[PDB]
Amino acid sequence: NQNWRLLRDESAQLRIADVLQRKEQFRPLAKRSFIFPASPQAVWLQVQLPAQKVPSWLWIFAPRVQYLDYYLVQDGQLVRDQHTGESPLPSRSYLFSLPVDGKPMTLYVRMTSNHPLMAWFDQIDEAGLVGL
Amino acid sequence: QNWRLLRDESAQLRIADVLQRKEQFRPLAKRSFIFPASPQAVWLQVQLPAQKVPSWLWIFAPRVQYLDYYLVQDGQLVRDQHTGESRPFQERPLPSRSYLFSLPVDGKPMTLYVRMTSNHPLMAWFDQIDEAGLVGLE
Amino acid sequence: QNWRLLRDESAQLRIADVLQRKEQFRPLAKRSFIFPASPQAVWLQVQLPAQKVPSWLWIFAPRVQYLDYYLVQDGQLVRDQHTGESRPFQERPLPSRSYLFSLPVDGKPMTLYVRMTSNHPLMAWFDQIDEAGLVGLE
Amino acid sequence: NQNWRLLRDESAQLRIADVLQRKEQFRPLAKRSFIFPASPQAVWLQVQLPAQKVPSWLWIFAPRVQYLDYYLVQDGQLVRDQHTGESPLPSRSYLFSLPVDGKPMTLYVRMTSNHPLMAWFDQIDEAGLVGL
Repeated sequence: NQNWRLLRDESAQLRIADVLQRKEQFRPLAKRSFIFPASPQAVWLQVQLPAQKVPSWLWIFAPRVQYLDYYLVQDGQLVRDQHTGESPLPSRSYLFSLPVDGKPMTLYVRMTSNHPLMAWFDQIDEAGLVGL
Repeated sequence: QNWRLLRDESAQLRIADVLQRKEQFRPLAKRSFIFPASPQAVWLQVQLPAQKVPSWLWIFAPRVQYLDYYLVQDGQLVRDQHTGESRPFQERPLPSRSYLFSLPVDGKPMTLYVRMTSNHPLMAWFDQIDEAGLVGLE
Repeated sequence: QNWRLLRDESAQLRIADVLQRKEQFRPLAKRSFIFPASPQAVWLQVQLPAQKVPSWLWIFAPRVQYLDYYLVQDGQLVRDQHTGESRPFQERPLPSRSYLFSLPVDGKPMTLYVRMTSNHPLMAWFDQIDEAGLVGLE
Repeated sequence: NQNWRLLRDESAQLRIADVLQRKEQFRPLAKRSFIFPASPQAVWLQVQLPAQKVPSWLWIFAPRVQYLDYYLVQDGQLVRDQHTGESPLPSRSYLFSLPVDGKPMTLYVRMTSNHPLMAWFDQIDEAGLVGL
């Protein structure tokens, strides 16, 4: 029972455009984290969310991720894109604020790394974990 | 000027109107105002030259129910936000009630301690961040 | 490590104690935690090297009633704050619910508009500020 | 009926130590602003406040002030001191956060300028003007 699905792209060639054509390949998550042996795969997280009532963030904790790409889709078009990751930066968290605009949204996160790829992620709002 | 003000007692003017009334705005003596409870709408107009460095318009508007912001360039609406106390607060790169603690630049190591307690479930997210992560990226 | 944790189920340990129990703290896998509602006290311990640039410990602790922070150096208490939701929020250089609007650095002039409305008395303070005024000075 | 008093030091030689010995020379304010012809006087504002219950700031708006000196006294000793003023800075406001520590405090502000010295000042908290 979760809005959190995952796609492993062992080839690392999928771009956001490609991944939008591939939604039935995202598989469900039993839990909001993952861990994989160090490799050149791209891992894609897809988060399907309803329209938001209150300020929220996507929180991801992903140590040693070298490239983290974040995309926000509505509705079938790309509204925000940010490109970050460890690439003199002492943080390993990422927050992305989520718009309150009466619309559903999809988030996509691409992660790549030369180390074991792991991450934990949650939706949080000002009272904490969305869902209480 | 160049921080200016216009009172709309009708509460019914919109951005389109207020760009055709550019000159009805009266210069402020100081960068604040207070008016007794009324259904009026107050409009603020700020004219700025080109900018060399990051900067923000900061507005502290306690009890303002509807706040609407618009950035204009060449007579064009470039950005707009809508917030106020009767609406969701603006997006922020971090939750506005997060706690922040300045770490000293002083050539010495440091250890930090934080005790937390609650009668609701105990939950915290935390990290060390720099200027950029505090501000967001533009 | 080096972001570490210790659970005090008694809720009764104090800073003096927790410096004599340095090694009971267990390394975190990730920089957050959640525990079901209990009267325990959770202590966080963060070991940092000397610092070259401004930086902050950021803690987002929604529903935490009592939060206590201490900065230690050479085994000495250098700073301490006490806040949490059941206490006054920490001092901030600006009110934490102020609204901030990024002004673009783009070689062009700009005008800004803000509509405000309330059913309580109408009051706003505002200005254009830079990185330093946003952060305070150390 | 106000906690806001003023001292003109036409000589500009008073230091914070001197001004603490001179409290009966601060005269009351009819309103929370002032304006003087451009001159080399120092103007000192003294704000007497009770222990605070909630987060508050001292707000001062003082365009073209060249030196603004802020001091917070408790109880007879100087706890905070900041030295600012227009001296590439596009603001003309100053906020100073006020500690909530169950103690009264006195604020002192010294202002100097080569232009007409004016200022408006208020105590504000998260609901607005302290006093509503």
